[PDB]
Amino acid sequence: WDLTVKMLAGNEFQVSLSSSMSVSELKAQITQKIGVHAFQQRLAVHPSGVALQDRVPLASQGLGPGSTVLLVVDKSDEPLSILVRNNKGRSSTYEVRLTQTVAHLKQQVSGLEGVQDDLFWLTFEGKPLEDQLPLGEYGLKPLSTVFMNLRLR
Amino acid sequence: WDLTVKMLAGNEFQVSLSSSMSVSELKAQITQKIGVHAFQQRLAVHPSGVALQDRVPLASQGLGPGSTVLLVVDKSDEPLSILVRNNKGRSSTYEVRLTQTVAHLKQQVSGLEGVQDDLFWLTFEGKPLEDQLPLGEYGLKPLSTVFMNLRLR
Amino acid sequence: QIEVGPGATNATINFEAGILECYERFSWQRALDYPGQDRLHRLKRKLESRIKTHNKSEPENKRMSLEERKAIGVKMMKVLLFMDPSAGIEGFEP
Amino acid sequence: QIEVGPGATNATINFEAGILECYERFSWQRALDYPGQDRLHRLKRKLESRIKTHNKSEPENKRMSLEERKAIGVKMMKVLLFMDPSAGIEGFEP
Repeated sequence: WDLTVKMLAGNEFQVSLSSSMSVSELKAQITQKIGVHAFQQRLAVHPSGVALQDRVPLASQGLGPGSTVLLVVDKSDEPLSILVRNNKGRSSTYEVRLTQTVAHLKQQVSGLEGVQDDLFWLTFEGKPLEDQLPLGEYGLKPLSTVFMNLRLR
Repeated sequence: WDLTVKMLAGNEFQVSLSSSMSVSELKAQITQKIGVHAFQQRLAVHPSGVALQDRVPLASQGLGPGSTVLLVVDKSDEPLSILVRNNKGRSSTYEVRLTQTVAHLKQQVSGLEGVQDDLFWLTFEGKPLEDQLPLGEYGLKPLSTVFMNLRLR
Repeated sequence: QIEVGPGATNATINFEAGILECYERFSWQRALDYPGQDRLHRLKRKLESRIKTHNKSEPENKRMSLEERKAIGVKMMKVLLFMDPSAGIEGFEP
Repeated sequence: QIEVGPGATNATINFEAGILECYERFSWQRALDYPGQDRLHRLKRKLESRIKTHNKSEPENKRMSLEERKAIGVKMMKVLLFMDPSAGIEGFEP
């Protein structure tokens, strides 16, 4: 596929897709092309205006080759506090921004806890956080609790 | 009754009402107090935000002494064309603004038709138009047709 | 300092026509102070000339008046305020 | 030339904080031209000092920061754009 992305000024660009591609892959390509984090993208089908559905195949929601989606970018990025609970069950508070990468948070937790950052990983609502992704990818909210998990050696 | 009217800046004023008063009477008082035509007033109950209902007694929609309504004023007043059809069935086109009074339109129709303005009255959707009221009170729309009615002597 | 292309010129003209509309509507509430009313009048004057200038570079069929551009501008602002394309689909189509 | 009272001062500060928010959101789309970005930066600087000045006359509990006032401003603009109190009830309560 090749898909048209239309922004508020009316400017357009193209993104290369496929039949097995999900909204997540679509947003990834958009980040590739314009440098906006996936969690900051607000997308809808043109010109129906229907929001894109995260769990549903692009092809199952009226998109195909030549289609156009509308993009609005939401760069609101005020600080919030979250908690990271260590192996001993002590929670500590961290001021973060959702645009900050997981690797960035790990550096903060590493300093506070005294554990090298290669010796733990973080989880939220069960799933592991990937170093290179922004915190906002994971839908962290004010006072959300992330879990520190120690790498055994 | 005495009712509080709250506007967008947060400023408030009072209007004197009664149990048998309708939304129309309420809007009339507001025009008395601030000089804004009834058709330009957008009103809602504070703080529920519910719009006021034209056909329903104030008391039947959660208003009483001490209550507060929110007012937004809509002064949009672009020209539109309407039609006035004479006694012979000829329609003529008039550019008007909804803030213009019925008496104002009658002067226009009077000039065009050659009939003294005290020798006819206008009707729209069956009801007679009152000289001192703005056209907007009657919900005239683009290309609406008003009827000229000749006063017999 | 955000890098933008040509036609951020057009879009900004349209956006600020919407801004003017908001000032004008705000003024109807008797809430816009005197310096604010001065800002409104100046925006409208700069906008009208900017539109004039800009329409000279545009192709005949796409030279829009201030009145036409306020409508696009309002659409844009709805999109922005709700951060939702649905709020003014026509905003993307200038 | 519309006659307004005191506290059109406060309301206009709040309204224009909302205006600033719109400019900022518009800028995220890469649609605000360079003169426009200059207008944004200047609004924010004049606003911050105006807020400073204004907060000195206000009673302690009602001296709000720019961030707090943008929220009221956005509420106001929703009301204006839809010409409907329902769109931002809190807009009437500054």
